[PDB]
Amino acid sequence: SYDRAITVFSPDGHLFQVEYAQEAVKKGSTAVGVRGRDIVVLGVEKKSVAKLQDERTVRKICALDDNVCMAFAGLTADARIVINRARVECQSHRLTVEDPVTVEYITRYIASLKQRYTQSNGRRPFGISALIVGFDFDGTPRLYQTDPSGTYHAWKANAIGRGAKSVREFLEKNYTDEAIETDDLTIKLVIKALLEVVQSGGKNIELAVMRRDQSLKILNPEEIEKYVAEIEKEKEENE
Amino acid sequence: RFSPYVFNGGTILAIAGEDFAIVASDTRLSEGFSIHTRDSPKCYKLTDKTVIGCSGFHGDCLTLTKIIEARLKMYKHSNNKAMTTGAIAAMLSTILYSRRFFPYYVYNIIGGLDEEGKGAVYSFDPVGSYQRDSFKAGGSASAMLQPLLDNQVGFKNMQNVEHVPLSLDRAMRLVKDVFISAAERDVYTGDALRICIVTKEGIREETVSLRKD
Amino acid sequence: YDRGVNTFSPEGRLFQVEYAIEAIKLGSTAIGIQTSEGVCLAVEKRITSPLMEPSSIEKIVEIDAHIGCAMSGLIADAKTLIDKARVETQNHWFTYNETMTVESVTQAVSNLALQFGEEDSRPFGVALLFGGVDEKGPQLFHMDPSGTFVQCDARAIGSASEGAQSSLQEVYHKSMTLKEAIKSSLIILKQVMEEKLNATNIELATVQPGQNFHMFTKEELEEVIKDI
Amino acid sequence: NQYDNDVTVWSPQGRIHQIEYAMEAVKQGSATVGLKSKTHAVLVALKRAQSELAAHQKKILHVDNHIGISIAGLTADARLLCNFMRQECLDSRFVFDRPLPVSRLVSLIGSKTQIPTQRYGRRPYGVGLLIAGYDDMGPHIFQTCPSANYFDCRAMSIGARSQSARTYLERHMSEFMECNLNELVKHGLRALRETLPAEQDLTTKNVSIGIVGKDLEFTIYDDDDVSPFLEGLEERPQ
Amino acid sequence: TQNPMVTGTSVLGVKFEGGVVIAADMLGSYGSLARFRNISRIMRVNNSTMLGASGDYADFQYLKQVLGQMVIDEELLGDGHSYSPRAIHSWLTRAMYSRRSKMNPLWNTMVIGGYADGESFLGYVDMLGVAYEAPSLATGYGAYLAQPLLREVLEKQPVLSQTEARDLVERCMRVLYYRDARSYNRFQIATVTEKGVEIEGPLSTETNWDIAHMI
Amino acid sequence: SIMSYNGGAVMAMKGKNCVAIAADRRFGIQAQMVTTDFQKIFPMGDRLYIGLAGLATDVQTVAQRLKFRLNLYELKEGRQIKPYTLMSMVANLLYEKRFGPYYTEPVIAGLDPKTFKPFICSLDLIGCPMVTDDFVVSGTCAEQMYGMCESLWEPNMDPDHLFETISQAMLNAVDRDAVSGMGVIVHIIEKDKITTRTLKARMD
Amino acid sequence: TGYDLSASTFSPDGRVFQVEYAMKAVENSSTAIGIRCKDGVVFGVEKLVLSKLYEEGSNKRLFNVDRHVGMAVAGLLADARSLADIAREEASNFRSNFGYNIPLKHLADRVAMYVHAYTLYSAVRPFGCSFMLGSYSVNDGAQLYMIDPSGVSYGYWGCAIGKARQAAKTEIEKLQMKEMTCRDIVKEVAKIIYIVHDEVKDKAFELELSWVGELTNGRHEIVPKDIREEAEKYAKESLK
Amino acid sequence: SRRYDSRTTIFSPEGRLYQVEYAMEAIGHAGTCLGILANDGVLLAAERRNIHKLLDEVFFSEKIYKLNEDMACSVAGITSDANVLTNELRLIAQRYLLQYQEPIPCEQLVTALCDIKQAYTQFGGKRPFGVSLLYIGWDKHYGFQLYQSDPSGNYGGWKATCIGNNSAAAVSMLKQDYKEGEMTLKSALALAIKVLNKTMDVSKLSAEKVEIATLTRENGKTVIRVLKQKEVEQLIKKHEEEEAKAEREK
Amino acid sequence: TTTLAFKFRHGVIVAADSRATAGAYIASQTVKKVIEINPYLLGTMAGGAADCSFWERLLARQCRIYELRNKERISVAAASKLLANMVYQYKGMGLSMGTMICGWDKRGPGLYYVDSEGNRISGATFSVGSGSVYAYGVMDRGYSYDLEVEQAYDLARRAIYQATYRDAYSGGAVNLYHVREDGWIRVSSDNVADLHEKYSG
Repeated sequence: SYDRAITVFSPDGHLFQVEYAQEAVKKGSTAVGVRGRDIVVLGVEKKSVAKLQDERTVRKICALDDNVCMAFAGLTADARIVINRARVECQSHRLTVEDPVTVEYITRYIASLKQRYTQSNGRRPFGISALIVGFDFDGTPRLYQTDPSGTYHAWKANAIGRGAKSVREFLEKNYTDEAIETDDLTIKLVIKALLEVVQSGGKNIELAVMRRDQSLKILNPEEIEKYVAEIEKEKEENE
Repeated sequence: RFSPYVFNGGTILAIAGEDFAIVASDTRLSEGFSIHTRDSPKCYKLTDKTVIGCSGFHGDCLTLTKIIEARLKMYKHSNNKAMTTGAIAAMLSTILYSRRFFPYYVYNIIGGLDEEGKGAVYSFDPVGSYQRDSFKAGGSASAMLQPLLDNQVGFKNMQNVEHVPLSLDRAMRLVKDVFISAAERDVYTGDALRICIVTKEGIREETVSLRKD
Repeated sequence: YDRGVNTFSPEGRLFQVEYAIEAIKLGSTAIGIQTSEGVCLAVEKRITSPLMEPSSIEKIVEIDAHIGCAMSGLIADAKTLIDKARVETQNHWFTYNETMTVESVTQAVSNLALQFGEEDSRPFGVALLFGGVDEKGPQLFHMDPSGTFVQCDARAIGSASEGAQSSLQEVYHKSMTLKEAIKSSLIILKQVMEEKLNATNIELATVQPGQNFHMFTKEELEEVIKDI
Repeated sequence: NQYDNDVTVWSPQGRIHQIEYAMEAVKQGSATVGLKSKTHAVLVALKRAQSELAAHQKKILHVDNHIGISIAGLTADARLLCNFMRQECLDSRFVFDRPLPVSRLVSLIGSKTQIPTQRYGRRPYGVGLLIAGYDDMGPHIFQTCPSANYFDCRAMSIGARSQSARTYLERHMSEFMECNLNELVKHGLRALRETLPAEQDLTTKNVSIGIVGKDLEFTIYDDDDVSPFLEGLEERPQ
Repeated sequence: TQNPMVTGTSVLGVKFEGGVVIAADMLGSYGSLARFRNISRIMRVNNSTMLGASGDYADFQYLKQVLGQMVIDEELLGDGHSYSPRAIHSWLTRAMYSRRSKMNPLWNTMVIGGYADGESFLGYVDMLGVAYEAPSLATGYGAYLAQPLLREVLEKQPVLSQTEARDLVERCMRVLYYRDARSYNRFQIATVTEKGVEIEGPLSTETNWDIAHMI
Repeated sequence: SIMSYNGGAVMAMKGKNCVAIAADRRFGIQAQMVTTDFQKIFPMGDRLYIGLAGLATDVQTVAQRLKFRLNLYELKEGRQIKPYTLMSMVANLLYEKRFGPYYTEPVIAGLDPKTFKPFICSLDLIGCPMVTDDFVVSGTCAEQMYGMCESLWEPNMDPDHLFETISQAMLNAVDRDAVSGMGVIVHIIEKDKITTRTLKARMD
Repeated sequence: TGYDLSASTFSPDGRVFQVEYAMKAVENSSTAIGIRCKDGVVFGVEKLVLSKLYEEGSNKRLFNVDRHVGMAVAGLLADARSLADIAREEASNFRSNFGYNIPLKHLADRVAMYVHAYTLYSAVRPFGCSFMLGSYSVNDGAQLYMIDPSGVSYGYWGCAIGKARQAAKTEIEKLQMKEMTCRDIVKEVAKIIYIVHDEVKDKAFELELSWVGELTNGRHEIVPKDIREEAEKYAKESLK
Repeated sequence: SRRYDSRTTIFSPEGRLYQVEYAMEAIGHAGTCLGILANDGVLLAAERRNIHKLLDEVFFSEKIYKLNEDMACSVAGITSDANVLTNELRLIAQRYLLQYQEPIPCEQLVTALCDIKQAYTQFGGKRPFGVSLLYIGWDKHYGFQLYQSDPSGNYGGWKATCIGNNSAAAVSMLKQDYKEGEMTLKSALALAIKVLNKTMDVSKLSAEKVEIATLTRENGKTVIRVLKQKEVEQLIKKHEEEEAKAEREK
Repeated sequence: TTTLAFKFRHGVIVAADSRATAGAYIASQTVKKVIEINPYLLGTMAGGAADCSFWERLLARQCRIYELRNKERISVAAASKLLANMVYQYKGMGLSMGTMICGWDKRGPGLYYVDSEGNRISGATFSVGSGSVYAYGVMDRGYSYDLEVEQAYDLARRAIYQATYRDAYSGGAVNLYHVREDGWIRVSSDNVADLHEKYSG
């Protein structure tokens, strides 16, 4: 076929394409996600839409199961391939063991695929970074992220996409346990974090939640408008 | 048509002692109503503490012996130590099942010492089951020999007969008597009786003739 | 100037394996110590963020019920080898009813530490510390990307291995005990790490002929650290 | 050096440098010495370690009941040709039910290592085999090279600074043919005590000896059944 | 071979003092028809061993070809090492077993006689892979007819001389001409010693028929 | 036989300027009927039908395979398909399974796409074409429909006498048959239009 | 530059530099000659001692391919062994299929096509060998061929391969072929090899002589060189 | 054998993919399409690249490829790569119909072709497909649709599309003349006529150099109207009379 | 050969005989039929000896791999599913295998029944073997869910006794295993003739 090794080590101890394919993630849209204790929330910013067209096809948040949820960054086509393979894998797991698919399994599958994909003969590494949020058995909310290296890696809140350092710095001075007390406040916390990110006109703010005993609900962008309005009201109440 | 199997017969015995494992076998290799030879010992010395006997179809016996010796050498050249007895039993069960759908027509008996220094006889079947028993008789004269070992070794079906541990020379006269008594009625029992004794000090062998019928 | 990846050197070595031995050095440190009571082992997690949930980072993974391990540097190349090593130990206990000894495990791994090629791709980028208690007592084992596998009595790897090996040869001798070696390891840890040593930084893994399985849950680590 | 990239490229002086580079990779092993009498073949190597606490990397490994090999260089290619060696031994041990003569085995080794030295995109095997054996016609001491140009000798020595070993072996090759095991083995390790700088030698910690005999199976020894062999020596001169 | 077309017949072999004599006849029968009355059913392998066979003659030609090529290869190694006869016996056994495991048997019954290093050798190879050593071999109907003569004289005296062995073979071939329907009065004697391998010519038998004058 | 597993009968009849194809409606398992609305005559473009008889598995399988290749052909070439082309296509599709044969006897009846020329042909289970001028039949009750069409056919037929002739032929040849009955569908097509009538057959 | 790299590329003046560099690779090897007589072919190879370095009997370049054919290789050694194994395999196929001894023309043509086929591509390198092939047959006579690294294979009465190539054939051409039995030619090749290749860079050398013809009754084997020892008793008389 | 290798897959060290963008800049030349979905129908527009006087026009088709009964696609890029794509796409939709006996929905068709293109972007060094192409179609679940293929494998539904580099200003024009669902099939045609009149610099838009095909919804037919030239002519005359009426405001 | 298994309030009972004949000839009397897969699983021996031993040993391999990958011991239904999937790929080639799978779950008790014909069903009572119908009779007499411990012991032991009393192929020793919430525990190994003495009077 193509008998070659694309990704060679560096003379100073790197993989050029694994560390460098993170840049393609670094130049994509921003997306945050936190877990509350009973309601999980995530969403992407910077749709950067043409404001006058369809939007049901550009959806960056999808699902693999009725239990698990997606997000990503980087370029969208590799995400499309990885999501197709992940759907196949989770349903094939349901074929065997009769449980709903655990989130840790599907993250290990994605990271394992990504690593054996970088290892192989002449396959270009996946320049994406996904977020896999789900709440498996006994209602435990957990959230993991991926990396082009293939390191599933559990967090408590997100920092990917454009300017993720700023967003994580806001989450750093905003790690209050109080924020994950009121589900509405957790939603508003995602809105305030994404408000401390890009324009946040209330147009490219696409957010979806799951209350861990239901499926994902994509919110209609009038509720998000009232969320931004009450956030601005609390910001006025700060003075 | 072409039949792929033939019954060469043979009779293999094993007795597990407190610190010894005696394996004996006749040396007649026959076919139908003829005699091919009167010297062909069924016993094979695998390690310093393991002797295997193989009866039934002779070509599969030779092939199986050579494959077992090869895998013994593979284990030695990989892990700096010889196999145990139960390791050989597990490996042989995997081999005997690895030709399930074109089976070996082979009865197998492995005698030897365990790692504690006790007797252990692992019987087999042509398809690949095994079990740790104290005594087995495999081959054509199996049914002529199992109940007598049940009477003497197992002490079964008796009353007010105490349980004495089986000594060595008592086991020897047992093996000689059962091969004479089985050779009276069997057509496949040889002349030369090849008795292999596995102790904690090496392997002993002993050749005792029979009636030349 | 891109040459073939399976080119030796003008001096003699190779290239890509040497670059792998360089690529170890950026990783996190780890320290394992053989003692006749049993093998103890330690590692650093290198926690970066507070958003980064700490109990999910794996450094000590489990090969058998009595064969432990620790990884370094790249995580996921190590994950493939850990999975496969487990599979081959299961094949040995299955087809042999016995425990694959740790040397035979590591021979089975460094058989394909270098099968990197274009037909039949790159060399792997992980250093591994292997422990466990076989019939030969406790064993501590160390391999590399180049497959050059050797036994080590107390090897320290990765980024701080120079002062770790030096100060380890200062404190080590043949008749150590277990707990003395545990605190002797974590002293070296909190001399070579960067953050404050606490409940969340490090993790231990000790396997004994008496303490039969490697078992190390949290907050006995608290009791060990407050003993400093 | 645009001709020094691949195995395929002939040089404008005809010396394909991947083989020369593999030779230099053989030159960076440990020192080792193999030598035969008329009745006994002895190969002696020197161990080294990465640090003080670690054990020493073993060199002499078993192959068969009468064949044993030494090694120098890489260990992955060593174990690869090792696995091929045990496999090719036990194949004929299975089929013909006889032991292999050594010369056809080493011809198979050369034919094995030829293919990765001619096609593109394969490396020459960095390997330093010193093979001792018994066919029906007595001991053989062969050595290989990454160029697969296998030799039969009476005494060779490969590894780091192994040339002084060859000088010692020249001034005793007349004496080698007659003697029994003990002074033969101690001549081999006297080659080893001149392959070293004059103040650290072989204090039961770095040497291994493999003897094959007409009644003796190939057997490795290490420091402790070598402590009988290490006495019976004198000091180095001034 | 599923159906043997052109079969040979019985092969006789017996050890003696420092040699093995093997004799088989020279008839190639198809069914009941003695179609090929001048064929060779003994290959003189290189210098130490010697082969004789029964069953399908074409398969014997095939094994003649393969063994000749293997012997030529080792003689071209130039190492001074040859095949022992027992090694040839082992190789042939493995060949027959790999034939019959794939349900494509070589229809033969082969006898390997060899003398190397002071010890005589006389090996047997069946179609099914049944293989052993024996001081006297007899194939086909020879195992029913000339086998008891061999085991009769060998039980009363275990060793022999070359003249006694050759005379006994002559008597056994006479008996096989007497009571095999597929037999023929022309046979060749092949002999191994330390002097090499020697094939004698197509000898014949002297028969008796004085029972026919009895009505 | 395997041909008598589900019954079945397909008749095609060439008229003067038009062609009529008819088949039965019954579906069932050798003696047990199941439904009365099983389709055996398929539309392949305009003014051109195909009929399939025999084992129902191969009926639906060959119908879908032929529809697959037919739409691929009519999309690779903008024109619609000539009937000889369709006959050769069905012959190649059946002959690809020379030793794995389908159990079906396709009957093609259609008009010319350029002129108003009628066309009938039938094939065997391995792909043997046969063009005639009067009629082709396929199924279990062959001899009945042979007797009917060799009894009742005229060369030059207006569509009304064509309809009544094929009606009487199908009704009588099916009523003598056992395993095939339970209604008749009749397609009578011409240059201008396509007519589909269902007859009052015995429901026994 | 650029045009000396691949074995597939041509030059601006039209030749393959890989094949040339491989031809002068064999140029550094030892001198090995061969010559036929009217009933046989005699080989001879100059093997050099450095000081010890081996035992009188390693790596003998006089191979033996078939029962009546052997090699007289010179150049890169392992490649010559692989080519000898291929030649043994080819004679094996011929013996197995057509049932008689391989004619030397067909053997040389198959080997020449294999060497030429390894010159066609960029995946493989050309061979670094140049070897001799001798034979004898009762219906064919004596045939001596010679195969270069390129694959040009044709016949000679005498040839030479190695360092000294012209100066070894200066006196091949002073012999004749009709009037000689091979038993003279043995000591002739022996005395000339001892004449050529003086003591200057290498000190000790050693002689091998292969030998095929009618006197071996169609066999090919090494001379009993120790028997009749015919080189040296005239070679020490060849210095003046 | 590796110094000749062209490396059309490895990322560039600026930060993006390299060959992908140059395939995009190969999209940008030789081509200009759009369509206007705004109810009861959807249309496609196309420019003649070979408008030379010595052709035949005997194909009864051009840039449009009726790939099923209810979907066509407009091409822009290198033509015959798209023929490879249309053959494979047509065969994909037809195998789906073979598999289910229900017509093929337009997004899994688009994602199948996008996976094919990404399959040659991802691994090997093979040359990527330099073809972007449109999609019109109908389904059971949304009605009339529009889709935009890209050589990366990225897609995206629109209501007013764009491929060629000449038509970025057309997207500006489509926004400045945006309507909220008003395709009476004369308004949308006049708007498309206006767009191609302004964006191409061909003065007054000769009708031989253009191409308009529509797709309307009929109960049992789903007709695709690759319309003829006379209605295009009278459409141009209608639009030039409406431009004369529109410039009475000066 | 007669095995049975039934679950109740306090876990699962598994008992079996130990006779394994060959035609009309008895090979052994002490064939341990209940194959110990895990410290939490129990498999049986139902007809084929080599087949049941091999495939259950392979299932144990798969389960141990599963545990080392998920850090959580496998459920019972998952194990039965893997066994059925591995057995189905040789249908018609002549495998005889009718084993049972028992163990404790997150759901609690688990009892499945896997055939070489590939049948996989849950349930509460089962009995496999030649004389299994005999065990079915007296077991479906004495079965309830609200039972004690020694009651279930006497029920299973008496059941195997009745089965071996009627069947000719069944016999030898009555093994008795008990699956609990934490792990399985061997109860006793009782001979037939001792039970004959116990229940004859």
